[PDB]
Amino acid sequence: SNAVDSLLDSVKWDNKGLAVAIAQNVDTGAILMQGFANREAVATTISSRKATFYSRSRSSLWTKGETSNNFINVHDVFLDCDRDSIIYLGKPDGPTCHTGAETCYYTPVFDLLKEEEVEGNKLALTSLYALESTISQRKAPSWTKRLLLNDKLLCSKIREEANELCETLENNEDKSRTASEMADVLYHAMVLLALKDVKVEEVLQVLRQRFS
Amino acid sequence: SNAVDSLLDSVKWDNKGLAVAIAQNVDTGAILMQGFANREAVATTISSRKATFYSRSRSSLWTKGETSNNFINVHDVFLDCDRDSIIYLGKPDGPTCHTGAETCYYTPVFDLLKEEEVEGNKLALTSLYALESTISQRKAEVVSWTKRLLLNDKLLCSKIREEANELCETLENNEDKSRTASEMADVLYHAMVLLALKDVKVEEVLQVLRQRF
Ligand SMILES: [Zn+2]
Ligand SMILES: [Zn+2]
Ligand SMILES: [Zn+2]
Ligand SMILES: [Zn+2]
Ligand SMILES: [Zn+2]
Ligand SMILES: [Zn+2]
Ligand SMILES: [Zn+2]
Ligand SMILES: [Zn+2]
Ligand SMILES: [Zn+2]
Repeated sequence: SNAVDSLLDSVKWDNKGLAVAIAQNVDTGAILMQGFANREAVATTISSRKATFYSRSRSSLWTKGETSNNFINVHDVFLDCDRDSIIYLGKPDGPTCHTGAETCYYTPVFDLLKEEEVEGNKLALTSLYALESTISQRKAPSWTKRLLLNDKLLCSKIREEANELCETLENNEDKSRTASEMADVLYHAMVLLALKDVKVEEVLQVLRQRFS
Repeated sequence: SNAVDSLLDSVKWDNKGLAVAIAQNVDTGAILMQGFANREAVATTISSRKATFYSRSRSSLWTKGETSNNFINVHDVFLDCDRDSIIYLGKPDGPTCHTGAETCYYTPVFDLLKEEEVEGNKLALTSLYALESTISQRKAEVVSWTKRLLLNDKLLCSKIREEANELCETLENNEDKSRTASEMADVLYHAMVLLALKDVKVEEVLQVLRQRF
């Protein structure tokens, strides 16, 4: 036949002809959105390289961004082990959620359950991006704030911690010391990034582009 | 009624009483696995802090790791905008897939369209972890610019110190942010070569940072 049809024949579609499709940020890992896909949606994602879904309510194919202009440009596609779940790994043109939120996932359940009569949405973030968010909040006196207001102290720390990290290899120190000094390097380097208005995602795009 | 019951009433369950549940590594962002959850599965994930699902084929609740011991320890739970999709954000005790793979997502589709008769599974990786994997592959092979650094500690440490100073210069000398991003990428790359020599994973570094807050 052809290769795409042969692969699509191997997907474990449900009894409506659908699989779960998850869009994920190729540079950061943030989950952008989750929908469903039929044969045509997956084939169209592959051929067009734009994340394409099937709407159960509209009984219709749709492409993220067809109205909003915020397309997800797809770098790769992965099936899970039993072939009923698909990741579209790609780079968003702009906020993925129709609400304007950066991703569709900003409703924290654990926060809802704490004893406090007040609600607040917040994007789901993994550890590296949570640190970036905390530093950005401090920028807008904690020790992070102290480092944001004393350039010379910060740069002295960045050079000092880089040297300490090197010394874990030069003096054959335990790998736990290496991980701890790398954490120190990363933290102070990210305070500098905040001062320069650079996002971690932008740094990771640079690394991707160099190894392209 | 209590807070969990009130929350579960606000989930947009499908006509089998299910929502999609996605387990995601809290430290790295890797998607570990995706299944379905009913009311009881979400309530049990919240109360036990272990990722819990409903099996459509077995019509039964199950907790990831109940046999394999590779539990996913849940740090937070998120709903999507229209409340029919759930992220279990958590830390796995070990590989999530029953096959032994670290995650359930190792079947790349674009490979099957190449020209050689060959197949090769590989974990889905985002940019930072893809670079980590490339360096590890260079370390494993025998007789390349990355390979040069893996085989010369003194050149490598020289570069790390040099690059850290370059990054500082972008602030001290008020350079454009494009320069700062480029120098941070230099710092990251060379540091990650040292991590490879020390057998340290990026995930272990990010765990350290999370634990400090
Ligand atoms: Zn399986
Ligand atoms: Zn599956
Ligand atoms: Zn949304
Ligand atoms: Zn020292
Ligand atoms: Zn240190
Ligand atoms: Zn919505
Ligand atoms: Zn949804
Ligand atoms: Zn699996
Ligand atoms: Zn440089």
